[PDB]
Amino acid sequence: MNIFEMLRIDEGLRLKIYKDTEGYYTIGIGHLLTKSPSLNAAKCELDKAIGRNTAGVITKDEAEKLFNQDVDAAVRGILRNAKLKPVYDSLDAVRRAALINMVFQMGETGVAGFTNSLRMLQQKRWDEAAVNLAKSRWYNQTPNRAKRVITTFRTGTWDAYKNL
Ligand SMILES: *SCC1=CC(C)(C)N(O)C1(C)C
Repeated sequence: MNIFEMLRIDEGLRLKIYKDTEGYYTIGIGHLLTKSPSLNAAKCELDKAIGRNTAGVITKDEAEKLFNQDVDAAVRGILRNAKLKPVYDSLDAVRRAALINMVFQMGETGVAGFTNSLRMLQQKRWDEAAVNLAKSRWYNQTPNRAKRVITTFRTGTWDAYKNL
């Protein structure tokens, strides 16, 4: 397994616009289109992002293209972030995937704010890290997703995903 497969599990795949748990227009594999409440504005963001008049519908290949752009942006966001980079360097492969997952879902700045969790992760205090990670709006907004990611940070294995 790898970051792409991991995220594909967590985000799913939608070919039409839907709203995320924040009520924001999204499409494909967790691609946020805009925070605007206007569906029309969201449809235009989609056309802009895809490069054609989509009438609000994309193909699987288009979804995957947005996905590749998004994972790339998440990884670059971590590598250029003073708080995230050092931690990412210290992590093993599987745990690095969990970090990329968090950034993909809530952004570089939002994850960089998990100050205590990041400290515990850099110190390989996995049990403590897991507990600190749950002290967050994230743990409550998307519980099952946050649990899979947290459990991954604790075990350093793909077990939370392979079961599925
Ligand atoms: S849907 C029309 C539209 C609006 C804006 C975001 C300015 N565009 O890029 C297009 C041409 C998609």
